[PDB]
Amino acid sequence: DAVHTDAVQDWKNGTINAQLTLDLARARMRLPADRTAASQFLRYKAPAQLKDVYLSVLVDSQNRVGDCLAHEKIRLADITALVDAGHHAVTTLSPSVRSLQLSHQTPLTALARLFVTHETAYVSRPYTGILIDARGSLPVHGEYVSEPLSACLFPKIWSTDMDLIYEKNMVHPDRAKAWGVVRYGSVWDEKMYRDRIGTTPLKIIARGVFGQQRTDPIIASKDAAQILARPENLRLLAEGNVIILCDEAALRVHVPYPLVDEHFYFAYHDVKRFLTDERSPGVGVRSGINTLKITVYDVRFVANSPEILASEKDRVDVIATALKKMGPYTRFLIEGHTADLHRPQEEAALSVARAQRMAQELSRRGIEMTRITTAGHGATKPIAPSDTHANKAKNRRVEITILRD
Ligand SMILES: [Cl-]
Ligand SMILES: [Cl-]
Ligand SMILES: [Cl-]
Ligand SMILES: [Cl-]
Ligand SMILES: [Cl-]
Repeated sequence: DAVHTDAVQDWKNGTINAQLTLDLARARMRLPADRTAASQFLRYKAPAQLKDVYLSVLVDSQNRVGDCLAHEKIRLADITALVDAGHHAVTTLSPSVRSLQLSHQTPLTALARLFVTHETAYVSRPYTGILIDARGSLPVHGEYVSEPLSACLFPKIWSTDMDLIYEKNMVHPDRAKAWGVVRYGSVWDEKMYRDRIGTTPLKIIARGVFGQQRTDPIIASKDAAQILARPENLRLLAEGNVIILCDEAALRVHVPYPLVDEHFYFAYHDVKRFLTDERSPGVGVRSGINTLKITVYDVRFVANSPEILASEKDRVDVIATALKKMGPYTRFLIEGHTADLHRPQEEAALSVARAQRMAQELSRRGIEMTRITTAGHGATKPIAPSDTHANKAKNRRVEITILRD
């Protein structure tokens, strides 16, 4: 609490960077008398905070390292092996007075190599590499929205026919461990990336993106065909001669406050298994880097509705239980939406009413109202056209964001 962590996932340079700062004034310490005790205390605090940063790294289209831990795909000791900062000094280079700082960097390949377990790779013009331009907003496969690509340790490349073109297991494992399956780049670097993709790369535009976490570029079949056409080009996949260009927001992911530990990921795993077992219709869950969002589709009730249907009583029961599984030290943002009724005034009020009713229903199930904030967005944030019943039902929803408090 006297110790604060700032951290950035630098996908462009392939490193996770952290700065841990000790506020001496807050910790009741003074320089130079307490330099050693203060420095040792910062070194004492650093391992757990660094561990939490590393859990936040996106591994693939669905999971972060913390999720993989929860699924027992990796061991906590493999992560803590990476948080030794004894090669770094405790300095006064902090921008704040009466502060000490400890900086630590870990290559992203150190995390990636924990997931490389395969033995051998599985398997026009000749090219020296593959350059995917995945900048901008990309249509999301299987959805109506368009979103930018997120970087991760193990992206996949799909064709528009959803043939799998590139995957971790296609890479020689030694090479996967040495320099990952891709490098992410910026158009502003004005680099050839000759090291990665040589002088004559195959330049390809991303036509879409796949994944819960929007990680997998989708490329035109004609472009996929070029890759698969020659041994020379197929060897590019085996060697990992692949660059993905993306936007700057994706290239530097700032790790938000506060940091969540392994227990957040364990609790989310429980929530997911719970919802999967309850099979509550039209309830989905997704995580951000330190939030969870439960989305309840086809919510029709409002603040002035009669006592809600039995079937809805059961669903809100399931939601309430799921929310509670994330523990007592959270708060909730409940946001209502409507389908496009061509009635903006009504949509505005209705979306607020929907969120209000959800909040009231949850507070009769043990979630104190002081923990809840409500908002309504009318039809202004659609996730589908409002043409069919099914698509209108998708828009008509309440999103519950679980936040640290
Ligand atoms: Cl001081
Ligand atoms: Cl030192
Ligand atoms: Cl996915
Ligand atoms: Cl509606
Ligand atoms: Cl209106």
